[PDB]
Amino acid sequence: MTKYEILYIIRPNIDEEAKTALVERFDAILTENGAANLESKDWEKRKLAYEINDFREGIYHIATFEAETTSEALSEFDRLAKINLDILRHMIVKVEA
Amino acid sequence: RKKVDFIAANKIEVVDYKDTELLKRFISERGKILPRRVTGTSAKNQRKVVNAIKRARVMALLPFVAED
Amino acid sequence: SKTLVRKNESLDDALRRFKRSVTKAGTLQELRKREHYEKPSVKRKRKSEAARKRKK
Amino acid sequence: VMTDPIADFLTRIRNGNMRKFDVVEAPASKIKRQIAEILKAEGYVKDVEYVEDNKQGVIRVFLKYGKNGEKVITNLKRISKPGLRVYVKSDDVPKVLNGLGTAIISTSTGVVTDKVARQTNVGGEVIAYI
Amino acid sequence: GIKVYKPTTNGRRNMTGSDFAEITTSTPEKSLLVSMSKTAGRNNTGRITVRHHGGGHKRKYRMIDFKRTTDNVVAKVATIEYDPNRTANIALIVYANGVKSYILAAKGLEVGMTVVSGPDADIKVGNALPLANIPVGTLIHNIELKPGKGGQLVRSAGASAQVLGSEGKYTLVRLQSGEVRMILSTCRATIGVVGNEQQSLINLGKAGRTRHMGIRPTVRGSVMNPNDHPHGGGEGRQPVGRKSPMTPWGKPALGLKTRNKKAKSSKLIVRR
Amino acid sequence: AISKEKKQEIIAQYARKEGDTGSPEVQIAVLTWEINHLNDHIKSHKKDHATQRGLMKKIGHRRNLLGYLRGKDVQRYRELIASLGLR
RNA sequence: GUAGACUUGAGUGCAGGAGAGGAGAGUGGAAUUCCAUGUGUAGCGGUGAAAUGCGUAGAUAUAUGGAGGAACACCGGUGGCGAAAGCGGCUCUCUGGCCUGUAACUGACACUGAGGCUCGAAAGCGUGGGGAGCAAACAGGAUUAGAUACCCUGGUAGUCCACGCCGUAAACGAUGAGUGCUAGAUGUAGGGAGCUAUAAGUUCUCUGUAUCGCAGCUAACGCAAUAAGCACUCCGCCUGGG
Repeated sequence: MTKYEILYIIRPNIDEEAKTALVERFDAILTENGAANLESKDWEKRKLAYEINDFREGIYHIATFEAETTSEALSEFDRLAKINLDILRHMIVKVEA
Repeated sequence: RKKVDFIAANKIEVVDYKDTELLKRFISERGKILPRRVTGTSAKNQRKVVNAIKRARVMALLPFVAED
Repeated sequence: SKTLVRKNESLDDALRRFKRSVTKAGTLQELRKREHYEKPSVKRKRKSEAARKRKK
Repeated sequence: VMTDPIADFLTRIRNGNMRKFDVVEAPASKIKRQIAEILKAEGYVKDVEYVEDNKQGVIRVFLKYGKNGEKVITNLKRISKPGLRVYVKSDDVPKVLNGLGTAIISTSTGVVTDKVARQTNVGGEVIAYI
Repeated sequence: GIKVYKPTTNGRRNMTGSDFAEITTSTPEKSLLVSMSKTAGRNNTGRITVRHHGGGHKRKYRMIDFKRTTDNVVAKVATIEYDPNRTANIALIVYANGVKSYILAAKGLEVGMTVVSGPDADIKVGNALPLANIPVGTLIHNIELKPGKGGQLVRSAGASAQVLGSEGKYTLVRLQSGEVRMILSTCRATIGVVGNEQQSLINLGKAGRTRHMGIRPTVRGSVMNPNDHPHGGGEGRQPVGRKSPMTPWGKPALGLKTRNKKAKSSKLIVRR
Repeated sequence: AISKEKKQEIIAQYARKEGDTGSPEVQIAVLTWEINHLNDHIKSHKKDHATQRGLMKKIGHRRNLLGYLRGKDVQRYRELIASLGLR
């Protein structure tokens, strides 16, 4: 019932054709859980100019999805977030908690 | 000369992490936080900001370690 | 981030920049107090009336 | 706790007179109405009034002072503690302060005074002296 | 997972119990045919050739999927059975084609997980991906330097394995004890975990039940003859000061390592 | 320890008077609900002894509960033993 | 005691927030030490100084990447939470406990608390790991009459992780639990309400935790609204010293 938020980053040199897949298999994770939002706005670069985890600038990705209640579907994600090589950093928080 | 907590200035509640430096002038020049004494903060409302600054310091949107 | 350099600094001017600003760095108190390790009940002797003596 | 409003109340009177102030408080019973009744009749307070609709109605009572808010009541205490319902005889009910003190006892008739408790051969529970 | 026996009698004093407690019921499958074999250590030559040994049973072994070179199928686990042989347990599997394939079991699998590789699959427990597909810092086994050739290497009864890294042709992998080989990167691999863990601490009282285990007992070298052993026998249980005691064969044993650094190896190493 | 739908639902079924959200029967409802909806969390890792003390004060709230609904009231629980039927 | 009634105590409802509350599941950086490593020379160590020592097998130091454990400076505070013990990188999981309002509702369900039960510092003890830095044990060098000590060089147990136990700590504030009463100057939280309006900034209310001090108060010291003041119910201790 709650909007979540997931912020991951990918190295910038990849293409848009990579980016569509690399958001839509998280559409696949939210369609196997099913607890998906309207659309995870999962690309919003603000800007990077600092090395947390050894990159000065990649491509931000901000998911921010509604889902079901406090159940398996939320914490299901990160086990399938670690698997991608392209992740630099992800983040997962509720609306205000 | 008021300049306390910035809370009445960004009144209210937003965000407190999706700024870049609008909330994050709470930074020091050395990547750490402004003092709660020099800033002179309202304690748990400072906690209402800093409880997501500690995120937003080290969320790879901000240099958490710096000098000068 | 680090500019390391005051605006067209000289030798004694950068010396006063590092003395003044790097004295307000806090870069020395936690080190000299981190000469040795202490008991955590002594870490709240640190977190005691030294700071309350500073403010109040 | 709530289990002694009697000595809670008399102790509160010692707060009012020892703190030399106007009004003390008491929830609504009948027994406390007899307390301020009998002792007002013996000249120690100056009001008999309580909150008009409450089973915990605040019996707020102006006191009877000396000459400068001066005390009249000094050794105020409940005799029979809640751990001890004091059950004395009727025939040799003792004097208080060699006569200089009050006495109030729930006898078989009612809750009557010192010498009325003495020579009427009525006996009950000792409550309070001064 | 270890129960106890109640100390009723002597010999039954400690008797650290099993807690099998987990394994599917009984009766392993009959077309799991592997013929039984006891060399009893002794060889083609057949004098003894290999030390203290012997006394088990007709240990009817069975074909596990040593290689698992199969592909992207509903590879259904059905049962996890007891192994007489090896420390971890085991599991039945049917593919689409109706076969009776069969794998080493793990810690927390269950019937119907049907886990498989193409190497299509992701990192969940029971996939035979190669480390060219597997990412960094994972917990695998069944990696053998010959591709198309199953378990000879550190697919390990006991605990499973881990992987530090990889580069180019090979893979920077620990095994245990601070050891790293660098294995050919497109050789197969089974992400997961060993079947059993606590089967390192079971203490069992009877010498004869260790004969039911099947090793005839081991002599000390001490009271043995000068004919027998370099422990030169004589008066008493005398000490041995004879420069680092050793085998009844002819090499010192404590200390020295015997690497054979002149190998088909040693460019696949760690510091130790 | 439940949402408003099963909260007010269990008030709705297990209330013997409408709007009596402080009924002893609704004390049985929420409290005798989260005894077994407390056991899920003690079996969650078997470590949170503070929640075990929550079970202490809620077992004691059950103790005042049926110690009172047997204590002063008697027969509106004697007809209502089969709410859960302890002991 | 028996029957009876009401909420006006308690709790349960509906709204608020809050926190290092617990327990798991993970992630990030700085920093230490080490693997190679640029390329160069005796260095570094420590104090009042050095021997300790290491190091020319030429290195520290400086160039980088890797490895691993630990812990997470300003945040951090007479701050909060938790009965305390205690709890602070970050994110989730299910998780108590209050307070503000509220009579919506039970109609005294209250307070306790021997017994019994649970939790619980700090070490250590069991099994199995993990093994950076620190450091019992011990060694070497000063030290002096002497040094089994303070200093230095090290350096084992041990510190950390799952997994069981002791039940004893200045347990402290050497101040039991419940609730009632009340001069004020005073902190700070987070609500409730007003409040100050063309953005400002004030007043009341509750639990919090100080500091001074009315009364009261003690042998004095001091306590004093989170009473060492005035009451009552549950418990407990205490009888001159060894």
